[PDB]
Amino acid sequence: QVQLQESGPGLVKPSETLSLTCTVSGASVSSYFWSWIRQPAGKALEWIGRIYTSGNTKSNPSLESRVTMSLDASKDQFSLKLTSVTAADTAVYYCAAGRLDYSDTTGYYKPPPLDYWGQGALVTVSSASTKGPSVFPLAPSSKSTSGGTAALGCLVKDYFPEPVTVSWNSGALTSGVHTFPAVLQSSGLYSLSSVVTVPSSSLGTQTYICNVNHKPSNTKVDKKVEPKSC
Amino acid sequence: NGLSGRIDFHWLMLNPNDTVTFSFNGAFIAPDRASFLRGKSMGIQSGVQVDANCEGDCYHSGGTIISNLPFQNIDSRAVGKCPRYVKQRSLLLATGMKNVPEIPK
Amino acid sequence: AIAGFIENGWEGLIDGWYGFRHQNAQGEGTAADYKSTQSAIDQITGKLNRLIEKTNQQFELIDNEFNEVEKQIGNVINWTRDSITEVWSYNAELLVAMENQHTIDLADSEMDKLYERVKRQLRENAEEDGTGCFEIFHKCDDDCMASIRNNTYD
Amino acid sequence: DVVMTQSPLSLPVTLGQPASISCRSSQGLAFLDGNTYLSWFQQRPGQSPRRLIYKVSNRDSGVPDRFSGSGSRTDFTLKISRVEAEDVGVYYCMQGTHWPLTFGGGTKVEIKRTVAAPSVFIFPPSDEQLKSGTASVVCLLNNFYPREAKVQWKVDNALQSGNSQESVTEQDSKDSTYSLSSTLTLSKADYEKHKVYACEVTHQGLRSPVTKSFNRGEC
Ligand SMILES: *[C@@H]1O[C@H](CO)[C@@H](O[C@@H]2O[C@H](CO)[C@@H](O[C@@H]3O[C@H](CO)[C@@H](O)[C@H](O[C@H]4O[C@H](CO)[C@@H](O)[C@H](O)[C@@H]4O)[C@@H]3O)[C@H](O)[C@H]2NC(C)=O)[C@H](O)[C@H]1NC(C)=O
Ligand SMILES: *[C@@H]1O[C@H](CO)[C@@H](O[C@@H]2O[C@H](CO)[C@@H](O[C@@H]3O[C@H](CO)[C@@H](O)[C@H](O)[C@@H]3O)[C@H](O)[C@H]2NC(C)=O)[C@H](O)[C@H]1NC(C)=O
Ligand SMILES: *[C@@H]1O[C@H](CO)[C@@H](O)[C@H](O)[C@H]1NC(C)=O
Ligand SMILES: *[C@@H]1O[C@H](CO)[C@@H](O)[C@H](O)[C@H]1NC(C)=O
Repeated sequence: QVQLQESGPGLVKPSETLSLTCTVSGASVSSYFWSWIRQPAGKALEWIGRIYTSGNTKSNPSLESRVTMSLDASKDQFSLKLTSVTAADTAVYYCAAGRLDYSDTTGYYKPPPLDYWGQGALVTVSSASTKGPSVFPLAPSSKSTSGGTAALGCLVKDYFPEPVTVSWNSGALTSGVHTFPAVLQSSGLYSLSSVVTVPSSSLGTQTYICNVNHKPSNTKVDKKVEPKSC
Repeated sequence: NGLSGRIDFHWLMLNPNDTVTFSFNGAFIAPDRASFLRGKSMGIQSGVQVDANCEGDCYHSGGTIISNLPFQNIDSRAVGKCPRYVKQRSLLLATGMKNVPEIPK
Repeated sequence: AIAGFIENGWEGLIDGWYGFRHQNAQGEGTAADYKSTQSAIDQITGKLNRLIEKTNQQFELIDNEFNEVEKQIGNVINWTRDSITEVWSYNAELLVAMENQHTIDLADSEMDKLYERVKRQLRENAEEDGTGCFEIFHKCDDDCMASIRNNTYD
Repeated sequence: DVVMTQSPLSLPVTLGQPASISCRSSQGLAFLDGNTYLSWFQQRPGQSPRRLIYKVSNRDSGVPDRFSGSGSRTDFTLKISRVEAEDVGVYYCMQGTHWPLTFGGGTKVEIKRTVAAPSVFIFPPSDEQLKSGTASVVCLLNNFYPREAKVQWKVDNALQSGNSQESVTEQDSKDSTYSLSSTLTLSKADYEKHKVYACEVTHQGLRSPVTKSFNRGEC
């Protein structure tokens, strides 16, 4: 009945203080070990450190010079601060919890278990300012669908940093939604296509809107897709 | 089995390219097929169930010794890859310091 | 009313195996020392991971429980088997004995290695009561006591 | 630092077959409390990793039967009795006895399924994007296997090259199929120069290359 929710800036400038915070739902922070695990883009998981109330920020040596962890028992949030940030610190930052048995004296001197995880926060470490996306509808060509199925989508183009979230019709449309991985254009900006397959008879009768969220720029787009009107 | 006759079974290993010659005129139980060995196995004798759910590497007649501990006091004849059989039933290794209790004042 | 390890071990200490129990204007505090307790735990673990190691030699049957073998060859097998039983049983009881002494004396070593560290920290500002404590001859608030623990006392 | 080494590093299995993953630690993983703390973790497409096995053998609650952990003190093995389409993802091993927690390299498990021909669709660039001077023509291959496909852009029977970027979804968690999105990006001036924009798809499930085109403007 426990859940961990990461939160914090999506990009931090080189040499800043990358800060994040894992907010705890439905449990008392006093009763767990608290680990931060970061995963760089397509690499092995890296275990940053672990803390517990009454203090003991045991951390990995690669980052100990720069790591700083604390946790608030009233707000229920594990927190983290990585000072002087580099491009190497660009990673997904999952937070994790582990059972804490008070009487297990020997448990504070063993790496904590990784019982529960959060969704992971992306912190891309660069200097390029935040750019909201542009959303262009990928519509069928004059109902040349001709099949039993038809296709339509969105084009979330030119944005930075990652990521963007795309939901079709406020989540009501899920069956057949393929939201592609972002691709980095030669301009230093990302771009992805989100597509969905619908029955051919649904065009014109059904409304189709993709909802784009680029939380780095606090941008929210609701782009309706429909066949062209010549 | 009701028959007071007796059959003596002998055997030999015929080297490759060699020939075994039988010359006889009675009282000879003859071989029909020769046997050849397949590969590696391990012969165990037992008297308990087989269990394909559990995975093991040390066998005695009473079953399987599954352990990481380096000694065992189960069977001095266990075969496979096994802990060492010792006379003692228990040897306690200290994983903590000398315990000195406390007194109030 | 407070005492050290020259007498007895504290039962209230649970964050670790060694710690500081202080006393001043603000009252008693019991807080473990993390570096020293890990150095003890990590060496007992070093023993386990050396003795738990398995043997990769596979022995097969030479006896036969169902169908006994020749009395001579069997007696000699029995003689060898019982002789090997005696060696491992001896090598086992001894290893536990030695490692239990080295374990017990290992933790005592790390308690003093911590006591003799805090001693050099306090330099000429405290004295040895004799029971594993330090009478500090200057007012030391709760912040100053923590300076002794994290090795910042000047 | 304890070194977690996994093998194989790419484990393509056949939908419904068993397979194993070996994890060798540079050090013994026993602890004073008598438990050896090795764990196995499964991170499926776009998700937080979840723990399959804790303490070498104990499986975590809510995990399929086919996951059974085993190992000794240096050598450990994750065994999957029957890999179904829902077991795609990356698998890690972590020691949890020595500071710091360390993870294996990871094993990429991809389901080998039956061949599935892709559905092909083409999208003209929106008129809104042409106001920005750039034109993005999108071609889609939907729900197919194997993930090997050829996507040639033909602007007026002229095979394009260089301006083609394609993205690929992850193998699906139920039918084990992929999906691809080739994007032909070029300038507004070049878009307005030619008429026919074709997308030639060649795949194993197609007895001949399938093409979907669209003449500029039109409807
Ligand atoms: C060399 O060493 C072997 C092993 O020590 C030794 O063979 C053993 O001999 C003893 C007899 O001294 C056997 O022990 C039992 O003897 C009683 C006699 O009353 C029998 O009833 C036993 O058989 C029953 O009981 C078992 C236990 O309940 C049952 O499981 C079994 O099915 C029977 O119902 C048993 O024979 C002992 O079994 C053997 N061990 C073997 C053969 O492995 C041998 O004699 C030694 N050689 C010399 C020359 O000293
Ligand atoms: C000496 O060490 C042993 C362990 O090596 C200690 O015993 C263990 O104590 C823990 C207490 O947290 C017990 O954990 C519990 O186990 C059950 C499973 O049986 C589990 O489901 C619970 O959630 C909980 O984790 C553990 O069982 C127990 N082991 C035993 C009893 O065999 C022991 O307390 C230590 N003694 C001293 C004096 O320090
Ligand atoms: C047996 O001997 C013959 C004649 O020397 C030879 O041709 C044949 O290869 C031999 N067989 C083997 C298995 O070497
Ligand atoms: C030592 O502890 C004091 C508080 O008692 C703290 O202010 C100081 O920063 C600590 N020093 C280190 C190096 O942790």
